[PDB]
Amino acid sequence: GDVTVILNNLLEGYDNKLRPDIGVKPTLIHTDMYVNSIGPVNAINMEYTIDIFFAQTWYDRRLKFNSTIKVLRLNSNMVGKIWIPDTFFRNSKKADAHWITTPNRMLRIWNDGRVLYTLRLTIDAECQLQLHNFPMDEHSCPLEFSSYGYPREEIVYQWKRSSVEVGDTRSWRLYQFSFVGLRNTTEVVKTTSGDYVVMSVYFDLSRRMGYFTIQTYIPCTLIVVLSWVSFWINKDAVPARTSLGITTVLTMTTLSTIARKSLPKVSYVTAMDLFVSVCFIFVFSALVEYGTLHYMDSYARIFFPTAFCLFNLVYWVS
Amino acid sequence: YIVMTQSPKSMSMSLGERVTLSCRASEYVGSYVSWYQQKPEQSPKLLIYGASNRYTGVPDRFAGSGSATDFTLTITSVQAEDLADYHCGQTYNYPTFGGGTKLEI
Amino acid sequence: EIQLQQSGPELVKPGTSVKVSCKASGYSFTDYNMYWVKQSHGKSLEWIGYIDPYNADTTYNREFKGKATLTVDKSSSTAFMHLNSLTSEDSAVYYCARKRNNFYFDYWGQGTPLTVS
Amino acid sequence: DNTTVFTRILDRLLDGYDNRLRPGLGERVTEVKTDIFVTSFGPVSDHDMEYTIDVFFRQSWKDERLKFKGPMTVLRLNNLMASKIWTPDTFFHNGKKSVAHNMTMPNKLLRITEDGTLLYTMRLTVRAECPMHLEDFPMDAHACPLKFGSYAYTRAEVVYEWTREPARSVVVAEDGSRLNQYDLLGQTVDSGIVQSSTGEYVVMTTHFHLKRKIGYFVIQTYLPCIMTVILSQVSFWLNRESVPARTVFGVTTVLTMTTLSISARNSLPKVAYATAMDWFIAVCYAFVFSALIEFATVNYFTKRGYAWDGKTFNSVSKIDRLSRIAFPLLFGIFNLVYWATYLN
Amino acid sequence: TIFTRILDRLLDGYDNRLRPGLGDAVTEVKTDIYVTSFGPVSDTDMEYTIDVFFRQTWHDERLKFDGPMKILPLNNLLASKIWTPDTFFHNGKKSVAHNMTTPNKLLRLVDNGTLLYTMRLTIHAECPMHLEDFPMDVHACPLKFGSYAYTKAEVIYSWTLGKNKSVEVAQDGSRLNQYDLLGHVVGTEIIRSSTGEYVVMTTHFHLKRKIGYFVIQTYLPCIMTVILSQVSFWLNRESVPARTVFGVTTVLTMTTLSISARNSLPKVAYATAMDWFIAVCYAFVFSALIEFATVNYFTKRSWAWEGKTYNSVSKVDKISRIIFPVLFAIFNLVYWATYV
Amino acid sequence: SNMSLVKETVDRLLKGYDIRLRPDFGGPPVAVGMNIDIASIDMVSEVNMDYTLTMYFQQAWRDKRLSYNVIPLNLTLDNRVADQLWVPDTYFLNDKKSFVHGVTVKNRMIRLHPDGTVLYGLRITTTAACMMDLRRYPLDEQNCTLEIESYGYTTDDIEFYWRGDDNAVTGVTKIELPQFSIVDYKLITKKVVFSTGSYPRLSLSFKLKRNIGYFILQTYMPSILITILSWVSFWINYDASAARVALGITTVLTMTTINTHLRETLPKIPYVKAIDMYLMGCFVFVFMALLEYALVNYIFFGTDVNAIDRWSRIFFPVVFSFFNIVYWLYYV
Amino acid sequence: SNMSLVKETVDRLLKGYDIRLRPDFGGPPVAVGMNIDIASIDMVSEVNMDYTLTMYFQQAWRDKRLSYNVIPLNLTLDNRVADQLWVPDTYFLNDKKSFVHGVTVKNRMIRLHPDGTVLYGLRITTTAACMMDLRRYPLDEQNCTLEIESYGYTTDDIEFYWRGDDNAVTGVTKIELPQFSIVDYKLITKKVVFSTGSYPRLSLSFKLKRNIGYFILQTYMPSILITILSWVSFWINYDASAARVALGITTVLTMTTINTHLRETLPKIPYVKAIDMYLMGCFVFVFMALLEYALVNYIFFGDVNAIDRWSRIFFPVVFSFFNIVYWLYYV
Ligand SMILES: *[C@@H]1O[C@H](CO)[C@@H](O[C@@H]2O[C@H](CO)[C@@H](O[C@@H]3O[C@H](CO[C@H]4O[C@H](CO)[C@@H](O)[C@H](O[C@H]5O[C@H](CO)[C@@H](O)[C@H](O)[C@@H]5O)[C@@H]4O)[C@@H](O)[C@H](O[C@H]4O[C@H](CO)[C@@H](O)[C@H](O)[C@@H]4O[C@H]4O[C@H](CO)[C@@H](O)[C@H](O)[C@@H]4O)[C@@H]3O)[C@H](O)[C@H]2NC(C)=O)[C@H](O)[C@H]1NC(C)=O
Ligand SMILES: *[C@@H]1O[C@H](CO[C@@H]2O[C@@H](C)[C@@H](O)[C@@H](O)[C@@H]2O)[C@@H](O[C@@H]2O[C@H](CO)[C@@H](O[C@@H]3O[C@H](CO)[C@@H](O)[C@H](O)[C@@H]3O)[C@H](O)[C@H]2NC(C)=O)[C@H](O)[C@H]1NC(C)=O
Ligand SMILES: *[C@@H]1O[C@H](CO)[C@@H](O)[C@H](O)[C@H]1NC(C)=O
Repeated sequence: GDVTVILNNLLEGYDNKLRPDIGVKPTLIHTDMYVNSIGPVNAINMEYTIDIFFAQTWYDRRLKFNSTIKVLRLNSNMVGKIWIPDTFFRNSKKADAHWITTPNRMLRIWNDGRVLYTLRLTIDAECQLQLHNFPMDEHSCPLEFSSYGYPREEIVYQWKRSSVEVGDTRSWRLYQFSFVGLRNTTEVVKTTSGDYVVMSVYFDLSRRMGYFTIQTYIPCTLIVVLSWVSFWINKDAVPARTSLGITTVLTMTTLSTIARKSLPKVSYVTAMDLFVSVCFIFVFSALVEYGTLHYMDSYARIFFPTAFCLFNLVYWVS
Repeated sequence: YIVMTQSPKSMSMSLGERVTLSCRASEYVGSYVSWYQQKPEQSPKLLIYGASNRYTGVPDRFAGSGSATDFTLTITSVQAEDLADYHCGQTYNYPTFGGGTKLEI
Repeated sequence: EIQLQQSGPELVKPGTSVKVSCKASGYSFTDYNMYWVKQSHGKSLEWIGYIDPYNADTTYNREFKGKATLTVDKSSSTAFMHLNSLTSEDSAVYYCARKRNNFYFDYWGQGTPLTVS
Repeated sequence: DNTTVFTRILDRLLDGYDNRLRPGLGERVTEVKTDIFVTSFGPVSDHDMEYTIDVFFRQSWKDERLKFKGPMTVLRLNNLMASKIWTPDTFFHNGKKSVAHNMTMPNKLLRITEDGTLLYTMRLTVRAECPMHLEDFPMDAHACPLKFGSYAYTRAEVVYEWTREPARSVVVAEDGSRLNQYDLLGQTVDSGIVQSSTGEYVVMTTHFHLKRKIGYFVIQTYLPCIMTVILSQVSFWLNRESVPARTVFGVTTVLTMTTLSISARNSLPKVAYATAMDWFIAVCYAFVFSALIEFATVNYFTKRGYAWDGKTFNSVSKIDRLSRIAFPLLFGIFNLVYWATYLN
Repeated sequence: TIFTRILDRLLDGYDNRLRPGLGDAVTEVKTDIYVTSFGPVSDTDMEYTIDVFFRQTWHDERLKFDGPMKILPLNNLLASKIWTPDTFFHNGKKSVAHNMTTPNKLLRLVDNGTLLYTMRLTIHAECPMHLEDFPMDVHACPLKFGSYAYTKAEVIYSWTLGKNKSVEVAQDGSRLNQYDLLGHVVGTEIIRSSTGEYVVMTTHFHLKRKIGYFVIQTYLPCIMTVILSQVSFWLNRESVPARTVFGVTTVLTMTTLSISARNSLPKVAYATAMDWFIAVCYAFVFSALIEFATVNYFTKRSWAWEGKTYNSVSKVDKISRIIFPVLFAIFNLVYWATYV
Repeated sequence: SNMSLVKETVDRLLKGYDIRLRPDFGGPPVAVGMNIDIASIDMVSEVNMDYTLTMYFQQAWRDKRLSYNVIPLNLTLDNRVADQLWVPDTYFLNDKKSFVHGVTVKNRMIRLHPDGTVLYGLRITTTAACMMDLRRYPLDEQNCTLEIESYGYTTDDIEFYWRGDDNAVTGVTKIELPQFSIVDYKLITKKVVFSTGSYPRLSLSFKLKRNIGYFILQTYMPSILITILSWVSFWINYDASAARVALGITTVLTMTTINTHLRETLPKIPYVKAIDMYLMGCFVFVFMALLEYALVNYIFFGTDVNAIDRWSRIFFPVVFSFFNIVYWLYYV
Repeated sequence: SNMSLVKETVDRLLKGYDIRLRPDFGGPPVAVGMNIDIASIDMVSEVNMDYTLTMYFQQAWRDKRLSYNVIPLNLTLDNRVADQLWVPDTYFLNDKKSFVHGVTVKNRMIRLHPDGTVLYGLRITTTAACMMDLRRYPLDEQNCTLEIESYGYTTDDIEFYWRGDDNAVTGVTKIELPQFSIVDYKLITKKVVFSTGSYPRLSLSFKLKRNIGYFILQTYMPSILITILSWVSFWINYDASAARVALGITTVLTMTTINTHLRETLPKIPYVKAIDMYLMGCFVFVFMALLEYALVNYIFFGDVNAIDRWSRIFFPVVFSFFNIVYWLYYV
């Protein structure tokens, strides 16, 4: 045929190992990315799954041809044959391309020599979630990438005219957060191997309260309401008042455990943990007040909700 | 070290009678227990290898059995030739043999 | 058809040393370790030590350590045993066996009486 | 040129080498002198009745095709050379799901002695299976087998042998004890034959005699069980008059026992036969339920409700005092019989 | 031996990178699905697994032959050698092409030139789920698939048998444990991309969640908790320890039911219909507790009745025991009628 | 000498060997015989609705091209030659995750017999699926099957059978499943037809009965004991409202916890389980006991009060007993 | 000409190269220098007694075969060339499940230097297993090591070292584990001897010290607050058995469920850990707190106010004595 001879001409005497114009100049790569869906944010492991259509346009002098056809639109069979930017995602914990039914990649070679290499990926990128004000924490989870081996001298990244090709956010698996926006940055990092040109996309995400509200917040709040209910009940009912107090603190311990187990375990107090701790000192004070009563009550009846209300107002301001 | 204890030191079984030997190692030896025949002025000749299996060229009269630490070499139809000292060896560890079980018509 | 032929009987006096050989036939010497066995007259068989012919490594009985030295010649297929500081208790007949597997000693030496008086 | 001689040697060895055919195929049986160096005895997954073991599975076999006479006596080659030559298809008869580590590169050393005595060790995470009869669990010594033989070849084709004395073959590194709850007493080696549909296989059984340490379950199960029983006994001391407090004690104790019984069973596999722990739990269940039945009987004869002050009051239940002495005693005798029966 | 000569004739001078009739015309892949077993639907991950016989048929001019045999069934390995469409699932997350004992694939070259290419997959395809009516909800899970590299001027897809016959689902082979497969509707559309225009099929499997599982695991325990709360009213108000322990225990189970339900639920802000039911049940039990709170205010006598002023039964208790079941009943009937 | 002879033979056999074409292509269907040797049926997971079947799986098809007569012995080659040999494209239709065992080398057996018979073999931990009717769980006698079938070869090109008839499956009696008991295994040769055509099916089947002793220890007997615990409230005085109610809701809540724990440990199925039928029955018993306590409280506050206690005390164990008798009559 | 010259040079290097023979085979060992840059320590799974460590494992060595003098620059070939070159058969003896990252192409670096040195980098996620001795946990200063060791080459054929005494390991200070804190890391070089010979080994030995406040909030706060709750029972009136008995059982039951919850999370350890020793201490205190009421009731039905007061003051005192002895014993 006419395209097979062109393909064989391109691959004849083609050194897959060497990059385009090695030493001659830093090969310029444009890496305009498409986002299919930002998966669930695995805050427990400080990582997030993102499904991307990563396209890297790099001008390869070796892949040039002249004919009536203006571009060769090839499948993933050709990706291994040609030189590929050995791009790795710097904060990726577990990443894997899609392979079924055939490898999910495309490769287009233009007549001039521009090569557009798009591939589908499911990257579990890392981001550091500082959970100091959990769950009211708006994060900016980044993703990064550059060539693992090639230094800044031999490979340079850039963004193309379309900065990021974000898809329809409605079909995204972002359950707790809401995708706020995209910020793209190019920086240079120095390591033992050398100095690279890393390119870090920043996905700004805003957390909401739809799951934590009824799983822990409203339950613990109503447990505090049960502590309020303790004061109103008659003092003469000794076993009943004690039974309510001990059951309330049991609820607090169970809720503090379910709250901690749901959250990633960290070496600092969170706003969720400060909230549960304040409810703990509240119920503990309620039981201490009943114990003192056994050995006034009306003041405590109004005092506890007022302090709780001010605590809530301080939380809403923060 | 392992010690092999042939229980009957001497026997006087008649020809054709089923004559049974019994040997016991102090510790575990697995199946690696062998029975050897020591005729006078003759080197030992292997008769049973791996506790139950028979060496090549051995007559079928020598039936050997038993699990680890308890072994038996029974000559059901003993003849004049098959009447001499028998030693139970072992090789599960550094090898050690046992006191000869002598026979006399 | 494997025959382990030894040197033969020896008569000595206390204090000196005796070297006893064991020339295996048939199977290659290096292939199988050579175990040395002592038969005290009227007593059971006692293992002395085995020498791996290929690399000349040795392992000796704890009771026999020092008193017995194992050296193997491979140019001529033979395993030697040097017995030193001979006493009355060492008068016995010595055999050289062969270990075929982890189960059985395949073939045994003809027998080397040793007398000390 | 320094390394060219060894390149020509290796290319001479692999020249005409059919790695599909075993040594002496049709001429002699293949003697596989194999020994094991347990780098670490991984945690025994008692839930799946399997145990992980990390080993240097050394195996040596003379191969007359790999004869050479060069400057070096032993060719310490890389793992790439291993796939170029015949290695035995050794598989573990009870190996459920294992993997040979290959990070960074394959962890198999291939040493060719000049006479052709191959030595082919590999690192392995053998997740082998033990048929466990956990009837005396946790006090259950297990002879966890490690049976390995050739999948394809029969005893007439390859026969497996130990490199050294059978006791001096399966060596274990002193520091390599990943056993969280078990304790490797030792290893007993045995070689035998197993009959199969295709033929007779030689098998190298290796019973790793693991003694399970009760220290995990003494505090995990046994101490909470015993303390729950003595809680149910703390009931007895408490006065019959207080019906809510004694009843709540009995109910909480039996509810605890239920949660403990399910927690205990959760750890072990869903075997039909009750474990020794299960018998201990059942007896403890009998004790707590007996204590609650005891208080139900006392309440049956508890004529009065109001308690002692400073107008006839209740008397201390004859059942209360009898159970006060008997139940500790009965438990103690049961416990002594239990520990003596199972520990010995 | 002749079939080897024909097969090598076909593969000789063959380029597996180029399309069937590349440039001359657009190739028309034709797809038909035979779901062997519609695997479990993962509600937590919003993904569903399907084990399907993925038949694809396409006319390839290079792969035509004349010989003693008409149709040539070949080994699955030859699939690699010949050009296959680069079909990828637009919602496929983690698929598997089974290789036991060998690659589970089929490849027949019909005499005219048409190829038939099959594979047993396990597609963990994405299915976005709107759970605002969960559990009694209907989901239209799509199964999209189209060429990853070939534009609409290069590759197109068109169902072979038709709208109803192309997708076959054996009812006996239905691994749907908690779901009911109402049906399947097939559509074909076009996707516009910055890289090009592509043909995209879609098999909207309409699945009805089986209420029979969540009526048992979560709905019935909640109903029992609500009944227990109403049982508290039937208990005497003088039994303050009894009412207190009843209230706290009922609230505690209701909370653990909500937590377990959200454990089964992805952490979304939908506030599902199941969550709505658990919420109204929570309000019922908590209102019962508030009723005990207000009745405890007026327990002036504080002495029980024997059978010396005895406490009169609270009017709130009498009204509660009659309309709390009635309000729960009508709220249930409204709930079921609204969602059914 | 002999090694060169074997090398020449296997070299001739694998020379010019088209792996892509089945034996006697354009001819009669090749009769594939199978004789499975089960190593274990461990981990029969009803949560995932499947069972792992560690098995020695042997095929015994006859291949004409693999005919040699000079060598008298059976050529048992390495597993690697299997890659170079036409293997039937067989698969397990209900397989979910399967793999040939890896260590030390791939677990395959190739045995070229002189007559041309080929004895392929594998060691497979297939996680074969079988839909389970948990309506009788845990007393169900589940009939789980392994459906060996040819994927690409229709009946015109291949046919499956069991070498040695019922004795094809070996060692199933030796298998000791923890909760199951393999009570019966059956061999049948179906012929399933798909759109592509008819195919040969070997739905090797086991009927495996779940042992009830384990579920008694873990599920049933604790439920019975909790039911008796609930019945203890009949023995308790009615006026001890706090104690009786504490026993009441503790038993009811424990039953709810156990049921939810079971459902967490059990798969997501709509049909009521037999274990769930017993759990619901015990729930009705404990609930009715609590309702009885509510009834006596209402009667006393809002002789007869002792009478209802006495006859409920006698009637309840009898009702539970006959409930159990009806239960085991229903299932066992 | 430049690109073609580089092509010819690399074609010259890889032509005739043998992957089987190590550098200077049949000669002095090649000094292979290790260098590590810890990307992060993902998880420290006490449950499985191992930790996950993502690294940039760089190994540089002098291979005279891979020496090029024509071009005055450092080549960095595609990672697939590593399959065609010799690399040390390094293995982490602690590793249980480890891999080199794959996306997009395999995470790997090959930068040949003009003199002959190779720089074989790899991005490796290793689930290294360090058998942790938890008798001080959570006040435990554990070690966890990476046993970088050659498998097939004894000390007569290879020799590991750290390029730079402490410049070979980098990026460790920046790391932040929510569970742990790397107080110190050591570099060790040894020659371990097995039956097959003596091999050179390197040990990267992190002395990770546990974050105490993590547990003072997570695991210890329930223990201490529960103990205070147990003390709360000592102010209630003696004629409140329905209350004090219920609270005492409730407290000890809470301690049991907490202790079981922790030991369910923690592995099947056979000894009393310091967390276990503290939970046991609290368990003893809360059981004796129950037995206080047991005794009061006993004495009254089958002074008592004084016994309550003495328990009120004695229990915090001896509990503080237990606490301080525990703290000074383990910190
Ligand atoms: C240590 O052991 C491990 C295994 O425990 C080895 O890892 C395996 O290595 C082999 C070979 O090096 C890999 O095979 C390759 O697989 C490619 C597709 O892989 C996907 O499918 C496999 C199942 O087959 C999955 O297991 C993979 O998932 C795993 O790997 C990815 C990263 O790869 C991880 O992210 C995952 O989490 C998993 O860990 C993948 O999903 C396959 O395409 C490839 O075949 C091409 O390349 C060979 C090279 O010779 C060609 O001969 C062949 O023809 C193919 O080339 C065509 O197609 C490509 C497509 O791009 C074109 O580019 C070409 O030009 C040409 O047209 C090859 O078969 C295997 O994936 C891998 N992992 C396993 C088994 O899990 C390590 O190598 C070993 N050593 C070390 C040092 O670690
Ligand atoms: C079925 O399995 C794999 C590929 O399929 C995969 O299987 C599971 C692991 C799942 O992950 C599935 O999702 C997935 O589809 C096949 O492995 C490949 O086998 C061939 C030979 O059959 C290998 O080719 C050889 O490679 C060696 C490398 O040294 C060469 O020396 C040989 O000359 C030959 O080319 C190929 O490398 C291998 N691919 C891998 C391991 O990634 C497997 O063969 C297949 N089953 C059958 C029967 O073919
Ligand atoms: C292609 O051919 C045209 C016409 O001769 C020429 O101008 C152009 O430079 C060629 N491009 C190449 C050789 O890359």
